[PDB]
This record gives sequence, structure tokens and C-alpha cells, in this order.
Amino acid sequence: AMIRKYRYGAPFDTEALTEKIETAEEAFPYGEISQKEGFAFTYIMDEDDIVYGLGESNRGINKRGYCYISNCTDDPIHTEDKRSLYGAHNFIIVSGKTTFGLFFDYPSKLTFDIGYTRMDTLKVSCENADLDIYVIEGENAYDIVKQFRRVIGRSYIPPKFAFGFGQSRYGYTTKEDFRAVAKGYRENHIPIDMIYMDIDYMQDFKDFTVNEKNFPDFPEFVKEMKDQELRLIPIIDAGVKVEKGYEVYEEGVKNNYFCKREDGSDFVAAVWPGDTHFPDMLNPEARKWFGDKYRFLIDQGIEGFWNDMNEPAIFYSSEGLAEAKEFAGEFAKDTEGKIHPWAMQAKMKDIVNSPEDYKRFYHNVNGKKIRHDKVHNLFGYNMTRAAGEAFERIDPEKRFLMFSRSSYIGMHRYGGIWMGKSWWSHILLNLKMLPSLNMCGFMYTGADLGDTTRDLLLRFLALGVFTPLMRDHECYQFENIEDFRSVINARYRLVPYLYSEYMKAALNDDMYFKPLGFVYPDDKMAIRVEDQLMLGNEIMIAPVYEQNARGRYVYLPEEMKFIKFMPDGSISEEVLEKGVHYVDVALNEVPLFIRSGKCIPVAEAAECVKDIDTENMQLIGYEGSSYTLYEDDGIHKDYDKKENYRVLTK
Amino acid sequence: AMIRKYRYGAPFDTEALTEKIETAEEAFPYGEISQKEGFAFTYIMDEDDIVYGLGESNRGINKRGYCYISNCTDDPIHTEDKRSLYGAHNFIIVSGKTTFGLFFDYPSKLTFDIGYTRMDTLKVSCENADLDIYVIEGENAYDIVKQFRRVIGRSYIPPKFAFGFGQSRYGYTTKEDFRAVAKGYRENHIPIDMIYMDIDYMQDFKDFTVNEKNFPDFPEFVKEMKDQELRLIPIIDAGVKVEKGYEVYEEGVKNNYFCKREDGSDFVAAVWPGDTHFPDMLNPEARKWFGDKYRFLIDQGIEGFWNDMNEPAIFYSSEGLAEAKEFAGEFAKDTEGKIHPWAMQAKMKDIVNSPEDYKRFYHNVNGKKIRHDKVHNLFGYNMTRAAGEAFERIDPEKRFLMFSRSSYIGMHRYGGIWMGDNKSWWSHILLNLKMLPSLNMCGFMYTGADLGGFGDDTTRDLLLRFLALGVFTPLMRDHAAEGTREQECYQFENIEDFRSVINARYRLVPYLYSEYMKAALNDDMYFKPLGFVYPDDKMAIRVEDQLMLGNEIMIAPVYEQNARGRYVYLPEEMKFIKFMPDGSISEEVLEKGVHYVDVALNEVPLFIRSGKCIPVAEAAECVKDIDTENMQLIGYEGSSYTLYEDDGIHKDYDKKENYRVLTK
Repeated sequence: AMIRKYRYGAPFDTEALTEKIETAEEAFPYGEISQKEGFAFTYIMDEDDIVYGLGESNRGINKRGYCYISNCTDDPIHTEDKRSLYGAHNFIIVSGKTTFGLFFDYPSKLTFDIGYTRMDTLKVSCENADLDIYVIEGENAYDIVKQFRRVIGRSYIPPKFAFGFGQSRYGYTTKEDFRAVAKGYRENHIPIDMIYMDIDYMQDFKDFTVNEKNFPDFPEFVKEMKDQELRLIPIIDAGVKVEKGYEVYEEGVKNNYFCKREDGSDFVAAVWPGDTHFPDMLNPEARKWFGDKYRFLIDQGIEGFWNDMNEPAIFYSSEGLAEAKEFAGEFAKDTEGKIHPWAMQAKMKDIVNSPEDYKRFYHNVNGKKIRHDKVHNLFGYNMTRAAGEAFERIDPEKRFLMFSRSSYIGMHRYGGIWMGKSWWSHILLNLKMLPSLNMCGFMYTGADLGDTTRDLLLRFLALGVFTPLMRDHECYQFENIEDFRSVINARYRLVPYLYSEYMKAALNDDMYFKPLGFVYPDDKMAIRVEDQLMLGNEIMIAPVYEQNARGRYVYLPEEMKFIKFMPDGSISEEVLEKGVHYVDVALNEVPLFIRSGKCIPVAEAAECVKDIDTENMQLIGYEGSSYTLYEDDGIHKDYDKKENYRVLTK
Repeated sequence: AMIRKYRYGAPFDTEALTEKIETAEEAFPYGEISQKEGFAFTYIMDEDDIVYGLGESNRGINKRGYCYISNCTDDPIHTEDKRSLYGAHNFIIVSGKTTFGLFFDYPSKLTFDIGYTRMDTLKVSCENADLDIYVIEGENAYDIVKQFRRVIGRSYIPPKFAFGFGQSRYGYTTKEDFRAVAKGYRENHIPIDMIYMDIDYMQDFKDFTVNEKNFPDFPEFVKEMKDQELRLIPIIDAGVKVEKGYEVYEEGVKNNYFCKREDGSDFVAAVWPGDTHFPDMLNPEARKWFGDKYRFLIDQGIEGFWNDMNEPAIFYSSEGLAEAKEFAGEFAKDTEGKIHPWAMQAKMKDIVNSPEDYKRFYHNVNGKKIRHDKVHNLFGYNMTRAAGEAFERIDPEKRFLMFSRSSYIGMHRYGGIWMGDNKSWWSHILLNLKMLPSLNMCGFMYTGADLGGFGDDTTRDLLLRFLALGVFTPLMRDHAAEGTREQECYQFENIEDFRSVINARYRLVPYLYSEYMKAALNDDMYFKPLGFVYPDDKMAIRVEDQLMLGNEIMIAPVYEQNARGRYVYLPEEMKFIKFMPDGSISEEVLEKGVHYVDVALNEVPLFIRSGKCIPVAEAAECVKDIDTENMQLIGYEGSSYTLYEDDGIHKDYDKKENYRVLTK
């Protein structure tokens, strides 16, 4: 009754929500709806209004002052002007004198003009008036988000090992590249639980194969790593290689599981393996088929995966390549100078992730052919869905690590997200993206660091200490390796707390990271803070994101204990009063703040999730307070035991 | 006595220094010097060291932690990984326990590895050991800076009208376009003194011409604007268009004034006109001939210019085009998938500003030929020098507005610089803040950034915050890239906010001009890092987002979107001043320490130091109309301020009449 759904035209069923909401017949309650040329929602904002949401998108926590377009795109350079990233997360909340949330359930290009054109005007528009709009009421933003979290269903939950630290890099290839890392960390006592294998582990980049030469006996080797508490996490891409005799390819062609051109032929998209076809992610049979293919790696002992290139990305199509060559030919032979270099250059750029290509193939949705652009933002979502639904059929009681590059709301039930250059500013960018992603159901997230300096790496890791996905995209290639061990030690000492908070949040449709505004709604200073986040109900983080900085300014909305994990293995604490502070944070120290009347458990440092001692964990924070610890086996889904909850008291 | 020159090989004379320093005899005083792989200076820094300098370069005031290459480069994407921008300013200061300054007088590609490869390692290297290295001793960075400023010679001084506000856009083409800008500003009583003319004003992008169809009586049009205190400031590019009958081209060829290939053919580079030749800026007679050309504009009432593309920028050479067309021919006919799109794409980009092109042409320096790459960082510097020296011949008594995109230390005597093709990014406000003190250390004081951001689309609020920074930068102009969102002040809602911010500039002009002149005449800095002023304050020395100005104030602009204030650190008590939109000036004493201050979008902030005061005039709409007779004194009771002012037009700097002591 605090949520209403307004339907326009004949919307595509995106399955974003799991709760059914009845269609409202009354007037639309906020702003104005026009269906003249397409669809447009327009709303005049109050000057004090803050606009939260949009999950994975550019800029700040408050979205006012710019334009955002939901249109999943593989963009390598996330500069301030970019209007479209990997995710399409169509949920906003206006927070002010009048407060309300809106979900725009629409699968295509959706433009949020949020004060870009006129400062006071919010305008959300798309090309077709075929969509549901959910309006949600509440006393404040935080209340509105929790109701949204309920109706889109419970977020993906990873196995406990995924709260360890993982190492990654595009390059690894041989059993040796991998064994070095094993000794690299283990012999230097650096905690680690995971190692990601990038595309190079596949035979000629063929989904659901392993390179036979380099990996003659894969199961055995997977076990070799698992005996040292190291779990390999192989990638899987959207594109299936065109190649006679390759069974994934042959099956897809035979049974019509690929996306087709207008004429019925299988669309060709060039990606990592050269020519490929895209599995039709919106066709149920295709999905089950594609997902079933993970058994191949699972049966070999693999306990987790990552998806990439699932926008889906396109280096070029055959049509696009054919046009590019034809143009190159004219340029080649032009002497009048009628064809300029920059035009040649532009044509070459245009065939990548080309809008025209997205109009070249179709989805077969239960017999009905739908042009891909019309449902573009659903592709990566349904690829991750295919994996997740496969996992359930295969082993329903077991959690697999899984996360994806591209997404839409509704994918949050099946896997997490990772954010993809090595800039200081990307520390803060990734920080600000977290609360918004939590608002939209994506809790298991983290970022990579794309030209890297030691100090940039350490600051970046100090943020990752807190992000559920913590991975390096090495640690040993520098001076003073203890700094890097020291930072990861903090991560493993905080895992029981972090995992606990994540489970409690996930199981209750709550947020792991929160903006200060959600926790301290009456504090006008707090609501505007964007470079600090609240975690669970116990702490606040505030990472250093400036090069050569030895400290930073913070605002404390209440009395807190300033905590630092020191490099020597100790923990410094200082009580600090409500208000503004400058705090000192050395490169090898990990800071956080514990709120008045709270405490958190801290474990002794361990090198793998399995070996952390959560028996007599030290409690840090305020005497007299208590903490409810959540603990299970981290492997299965026996979430509801009363035994999972233990009350610790400092 | 405090400076020493160390020579290596047979350095090219850059004329960077005006003071002659004799070649020293003893061992190099700091670190180690090596000639194994070309040339290298290596130094092991103490952990608490701070490294200042490098004028126009990327990153922060403290340069530690990255790599900086002195290689004048036309690069419009100033992301933080970029190593080379438009300037080549080879002055650094190591500040800490052991403190000293170095100036690498070398005209070619010079690599500053400042703790990048190794955190404790400062390594400076180049391809050949043909250079002078000046070592400057001193008790602190500041002292070292002023000594350097002494020997590089007095900084360029602009006419006073150049401290007004300026509007510019790649696009203004007709009388209509300029009158609309005129109307758009004056009718809304928004102050302004300058309107910039971008390349469209020429006949087919030909240097030293004006479009005959669009400006049939240009002298008349220039007066129509000037009569409104609107001074037109036309662009001049490095490239002279290749065209038969075009006198500039014909003379350059006939007299061998152009840069040539080794066979003596005139080197061809495509830029805005298409095919052009580059005037040989290192050839003294070429230099004089090109400079004299400005007379064609000055004789029409033009009082100032901007020099562009003078890296020199090259879209492609003739050799490059043919290589690219050949590669494309192959790609076209490829059937096996041997030649990939991205290979083709890379070739296309590679012919732009190509290091190979820079090895393809030469300068003629008194009959002696030198390959351009070997002196690449001197080109823009000598083009602006060309113009500067021509102004002196043409009208010795008069100041001309002049600034350039590319530069080298030495050029600071002849023009300013603008921080080039930035973008409408919030991060660029801070970038442009941070570059200011560094440009000052290297003698470049008349500078500023494209307010609102050059590239991309700007929002109302971004422009307003940018403007509030520009208030303090001697160059204050709103500039825009082609096809971008129109970012004149009159295009946005509630234009009173724009009037309020610009009013604050004009109310401050007598003070800012005063400090500029005082600074330039005494080889001192206009902007200073906090550390220079508060050397014993451990916290102050690391502040990078505030700057001291002259000896009276400190600034701290808001550079975050949606922010309603920001953190500041005050190293002593100060009066927190804000220029309010209603025209009033709010004041609040704040004590030494950390503060968060409220600064609304339409509010201009600054702090006045303990025991100081500044003069603030009433708002005026052009510089000539500012009432300096009786301004209000803002600041601390019992303090005094020495106002410098002259006619703002000629070069009579010495007179006691120029100074007036005002006391609060």
C-alpha cells in the first residue's frame, strides 16, 4: 500500500520485481507525465532536494547536476562526462520536503536529466511509453529503499571464502604463473583465498574449455591450489566462438540457441576469440542450456565464476567490418583531400559497440522475436541469471561465488558486480558508488585498479578492506611488502564482522553500506557528506583518497572512537566528539570509526578465511555495548538457525 | 653567489636566463650524474621531502609520486595519467632537511621520475648530455624561488584592462555573433572588458588576415566594440596556410623563413587551414618578419592577441598521410583477417603530433641547421618572443595583452599562458588551482584556465564555481569548445548569480592588479603555496587546495559539485570574507585551526590575514570605470595596505606616485 505501480502501454516483462503489485488507476502522484513524443516524467525539485540512486552510474551520491543514461556500455575510460557505464539501475529517490522513490521498469535507453538542463528540473524520458513506474512512499529515503529492497527480492549471497582476498591480472596463463602467486603469498604470510583466471586459461578463448596443453590435468591442479586454501575463479564471456567441431558452438547452431539476424542466420560478433555468436539470453531454453555448461568447471572442483563482456560488448560485426574496409578503400585512394584522417578515424571508432549493431540481432522470447536494442539492458542480467539458475538445479544448497560486469535490477538476486583506469579519483568514485548499488540490491561489489604507484595501490586496498569484493587487478612487485601484508591483515581481522554484517543485511533486505544521510537524517551537515560511508549499524569508514596525504578531514555526526589498524599489528583508538576533524592516516594504517554505544569483534590475523579464530575475538568500541554476531558454515544456505546468532558484549 | 651553473656537452643556448652565470668547476653538489644511457641526475630523497615546481604540469603542488615529461604536447584530454601537457618548465625545488633548487636548461624531451619508479628516488633524465644545470641554494623553497625569479628576468606585464573579464568561444564568426555577445553582457549589466576572436575570424584560417565578407570595415567594427569598453582579442596560429597569392606564404617561401626538411624543401604540416608551413621561430630574421606581421592587426585598433597551436601541433604531415593511406589500402583489401581494425585505428592516431614528424624538419640558426626534436620545447616560446619584440619596435610605450598555449622558461618575459584545452570536469577546478603557484615559481604570473571548462558540456553550477576561482586568476575568461553547450553567462537561469560573481572580480581588480604589479616588479610571487608563507607549520606545508595571494589574503574555492561549503585549515587567525549576491560583504573572524565554511553557489569566499587589510571598490562594468578614489578597507583595525596603481597602459613603473599607503 506504500507502493503503487503505474503502467503505460505494453511493457516487456523484465522480472525485476518478485512481489506482484496491482496496477493503480488514480492520477500519477508526482510531477507530470507526458506521452506526446514517447514518454517523459517531469518534476520540479525544491532547491534543498537530494536525489539518491541509479546504482552503478557516474558522479556523486547526490545525483543532481548531471545527465545519466541507462544503457549498458563497455566504456574503458570513466571520465566525468560519461553518461553511461555498465549498469542500468533505474531507481531514484527524491529526498527533501517532499520525498518519494521511483522505479522505472523499462528495458531500453532511459535518460535521467537530473538538473542537467535546468537546475530545478528532473526529467526522465525514453522513446516508447511502454513501461511500469513504481511510486514508493515513506518518511525518508532510507525507509523508501528498504521497501524497494523487499519487492525486488533477496540479494545474492556469496560463500564465506569470497570475503577473503583475491589476486587477479590479465596475463596469467600457465600452471606456473599460478604457482608463483601461491608461493608468493603463502611464503610471505600474506592472507589470500582466491586467484582469478582470465581468458587466457581457455583453449583459444572458447567458453567452457580449458587449455589442454597448459592444463593437462585440471581437476588435480585445482585440488593442488585448494589444499593451500586457494580457489581458482575462471572467467566466462558472452561470446561463443565460431568454430567447426566446437560442441558449445555446434549445439547452439543446431538447436537455434543463438541470437539471429532478421533473416534467421546467426549474428556474428567479433570479440576475444574473433568471430562469435551470442547465446540468446532472453530465451528460456537457451538460458538453461548456457547455464548448464558451468557443470564442466564445477565438476572439476571450481566453486565460483565471473562474467565479462556481457553488455554484450562488440569489437565489430561483419557488416560493420565490411563497411569499415570499404571506407578505408576510399580514403586510401583519395587525392583531392575530400576524405580527412579524422573521418577515417571516426569510422573506425564507430564500429565498436555500435548502436547499429544492436539493431542487427533479435531475441526469441517464447516464440516472439524482439529486436535486441529494445531489450538491450536485460542481456547481462539474463546471462548472470542463466548461471545462477543453473547453480540451483545442480546444487541447490551450495553458494557459488558469482559476479558480472553488466547488469539491470533483478540481476542482483543471482550475482554481484565489479567496477572497472589507475586514477586517484577512482578511489572516491568507487566509494560513492557503493551506497547507490546497495539501494538497488547489489551488495556483493568491489572495484579493480585498472601505470600504478605503490601508494595508490595501498590506499586503494585500504578501501577494498571494506568492500565485499576485495581483489587486486601485484602485491610483491614493490618495496616494503609488509605494508601490503599489513593492509590485508586488517581485511582478514575484520572478516567475521564484515561477513556478519553482510548476512544480517542480505537476509533482511537491508543495506551494508549507507550514506550518512540515511543514518543521521536530521543533521544537515551529515546528509551532504559524500566521502564517508556508514557500514552496518556499528561503524563509519572514511578512506584517504589524496596522493601525498597523511590524513583527511572528516565530519562525525556523533561521538565515535577513531580506530586505526596499525602496521605493527596493534590497534590505536581515540574518542572523538561530534563535529569536524582532521585525522592522521599513514599509508600503512587502516582507519575506521565506531559509533557511540556500539562495538565490533576483531579477530587475530589469519591467512585464509578457513583458519580465522572467531572463538575469543577481541571486542573494540564502547564498554557496555553488545554486538549480535552472525555465523554459519559459509558454504551452504542454512540461514535461519537461531544458532547462527550469538550476542557478544564488551 | 647562491647560484651555480654546471655545463654538460655543448648545450643549445635557450636564452632562458638573462643573467650570465659562469660555468662552475667543482663536483656536482647533489645526488649523482651519469652519462651511461644518455643523461641522468639521480637523487635519494628523505621521506619527509616535498618537491615543488614544474610550472604547467599534471597532478599536485607536491610533485612527488609520479612521472612528468617536458615535451610540449597538444593533448586535449588532461587525465591524471598524462605525462606531458603544453608547457616545458624545468625548474624543481627539493624542500626538507636538505633543501635546494635545480633548473635543467635543456630544450628537448626531459623526464622527471619523481618517486615514480621508486618512492625515495628522484631521477631526471634525457637522451643527450647537452645541457646546463643551475643549482640554487637557500634556506627555504621560497627564498630559492625568488633567486631563480631574479635571474630569469622580470615577468611579462599586461595592460590593466586585461584584469577585466573576458568572453570567448570557438564559433564566433559574424558581426552578428559578436554584437549578440556584446548585448548579452551589457544589457544585463554583467561586467566585461574583452571578447576573444577564435580562428573563424580569418580568411580561411590565414594568419594576419580577416574575413572580408564578414568584416568589410574591420577598423570600424573594432572601434564600435572599443567604444563600449569591449576589446577584441584575436588568435594567431603557428601554421601559415600554403596558398598561392597569399602574401605571408609567398614571403616565407621566397625568403626561406619556413622550417625545412633536410633537403631544403619547406616542411608541410596540416592544421586548421589544411597544409601549412611553420615559420622558423629560432631563425632571428624569420622571427622578426613574423612578429612584424602583427602590425596588420595593431594598426586596426587591436590591443592584444593569443598564440595557439604553437607546440607546434600537427594533425598530420604529408609523409604521415601517405603512410596512413597506404596502410588503409591494405586493410581495405585484406580478406584473411590479418589486419585488425584496432591496428588501423592506431595508425590513424599515430600520425597526429607524431614524434617522427618532429624529426622531419629543421631550424636554421645563423646558417647552422638543427633537427626540430632537438629543440622542440623552444618553438612556442620563440613565437611569443617574436610577437613581444615586435610590439616593442611598433609601440615601445604601450602594453599589449599577450598569452600563448605552449611555452618554455624565458617566454615568461614576453607573454602569459592559458592552461589550454581543459574540460568541463569538476576535477579541473582543482587542477587549475594547483598549477597556479607552480607557474609562479617559473615566472608565469599572468595565467588562468578556460573557465567552465574547454571541452564537453558544462552545467550552470560548474561554470559558477569555475568563475569563483577565475575571480583571482589574472587571466579570467569563459572559453568553450566547438559544438559544446553554449556557456556564455546569459544562457543560464537566474543570471544575477553570474553578475554577482563577476562583480566580485571587478570589486577586487584594484587589489589584484596592485599585487600583480608589486609581485612582477620585485620578482616575487602572486600566488604562493601555504608552505612558503607558514614554513614551520607542519600541517600548512601539506595543504594543496588553498593558496596565499600577495601578502594579505588566502583563497580556498569550492571544487565539489552539490557542495554547500568545504573544509579549510587556517595557519593563523583570519577574517573569513564572502562577497554576497546582494552586493554586501560578510565578515567573520576565525581562529587558527580546522574549519568547515559555508560557501553557497553565488558566493565568493576569501580570507584576510591577521594584521592585514585589502581595498574593495564598488562594482563597475568595465575596468576604466572602477572608482578607485575611495574604496572600502576590509580587514583588521589599525592595519595598512600599500596600493600600487598607474595608468595601466604605458610602462612608467618606477614613479613614487604609483604607490599610495591606505590605512584601516
